[PDB]
Amino acid sequence: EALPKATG
Amino acid sequence: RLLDELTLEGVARYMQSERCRRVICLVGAGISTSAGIPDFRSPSTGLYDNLEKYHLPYPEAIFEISYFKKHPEPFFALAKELYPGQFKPTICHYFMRLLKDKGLLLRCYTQNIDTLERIAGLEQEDLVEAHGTFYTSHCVSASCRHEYPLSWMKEKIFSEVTPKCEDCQSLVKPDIVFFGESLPARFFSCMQSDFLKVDLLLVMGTSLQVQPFASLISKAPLSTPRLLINKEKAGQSGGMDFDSKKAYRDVAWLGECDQGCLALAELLGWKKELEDLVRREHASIDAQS
Ligand SMILES: *[C][C]N1=NN([C]2O[C]([C]OP([O])(=O)OP([O])(=O)O[C][C]3O[C](N4[C]=NC5=C4N=[C]N=C5[N])[C]([O])[C]3[O])[C]([O])[C]2[O])C([C][C][C][C][C][C][C][C][C][C][C][C])=[C]1
Ligand SMILES: [Zn+2]
Repeated sequence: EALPKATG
Repeated sequence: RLLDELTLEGVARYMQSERCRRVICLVGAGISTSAGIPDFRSPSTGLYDNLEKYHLPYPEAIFEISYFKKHPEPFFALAKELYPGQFKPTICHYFMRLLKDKGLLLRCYTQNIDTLERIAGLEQEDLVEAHGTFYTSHCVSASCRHEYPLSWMKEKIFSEVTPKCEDCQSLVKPDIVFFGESLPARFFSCMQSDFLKVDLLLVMGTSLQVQPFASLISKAPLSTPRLLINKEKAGQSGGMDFDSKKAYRDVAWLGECDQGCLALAELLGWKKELEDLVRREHASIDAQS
């Protein structure tokens, strides 16, 4: 649904 | 193996060979701490150890997009507290600028939003600002996207007025990729070609804990040497292998990024070039004050 997100 | 020895001097000799033509830098907050901009994980000085006052559910919530859209005031208070009096790039930024000037820099992938890469003279083509920038801001409404400059944002931040869009009254957010926001398409466009042709990875000032950025270290060919310049080891589990019996390509220079870039520049024959670059550019910045 979206491009990869910033995740910790 | 492409490195003759797992040292900074070996990396320098490799960079002077004709095999090393394309260098990718992967950088994080550590390359800007000497410029007065704190990092996140460092004890006492790091941002995650200095957020008890904002009374957050968890330290990263001040940087998570859903929390921001619910409660933006802590973020903008922290921004007022942290806004630097001067934007001066570091010796590490100017080392990357020297890589550009000598045609060795394929790309700098940065996690920083401070624009110091641009100020040091890296152009848009040279940069993957993987997590955006503070320089521009936008209304958060997807059907509005009114853009606001750093002057408008800074005025709203210091006047302690939460930035609101003049057209639809929505929140105005700096163009930072908050946690939970997707990285820009340019990241995924560049990586495809960049990591097939990279001859050297130079990782500087990052703990390599935030994804997908950290995974970049495993996109390089298995023969590509990887040099870490960082206060601590990072990226170990195709992770970093500095110390094992099978180590063949990963070098860790533990210390200050500025010191390691001075040492590598000197080993390459660039000591005076880097000194002159830093002096001239810091003088130009102090002049344009
Ligand atoms: C998702 C997206 N996002 N992201 N983010 C963030 O996160 C991350 C972080 O990481 P880094 O960068 O890597 O960092 P840390 O963790 O902290 O680490 C660091 C490192 O380094 C080192 N050091 C330090 N210092 C130094 C060093 N080394 C050498 N030398 C020196 N000097 C340490 O030890 C460690 O290891 C990334 O990715 C980022 O991006 C997010 C968030 C963001 C936020 C921003 C904003 C803030 C506020 C404002 C400011 C302003 C300024 C102008 C998201
Ligand atoms: Zn708007």
